[PDB]
Amino acid sequence: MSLGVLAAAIAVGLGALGAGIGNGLIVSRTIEGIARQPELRPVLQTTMFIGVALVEALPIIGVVFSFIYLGR
Repeated sequence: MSLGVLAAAIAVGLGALGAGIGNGLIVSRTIEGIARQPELRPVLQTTMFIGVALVEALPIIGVVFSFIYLGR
């Protein structure tokens, strides 16, 4: 309950924003790797959608951080 913590809420949203994309890219990396298989040929499509969905975390989280400032 202060201003300092507030900034922490922002620095957090910004951290999970850029970090999030990385967490989604990391998972997407391994996800797409499994698709590399023959029986997992269709998995590629699943990895492609999972990647984009992960990109939706950039703006999503970005909104969170912004919301924090507003005071949540």
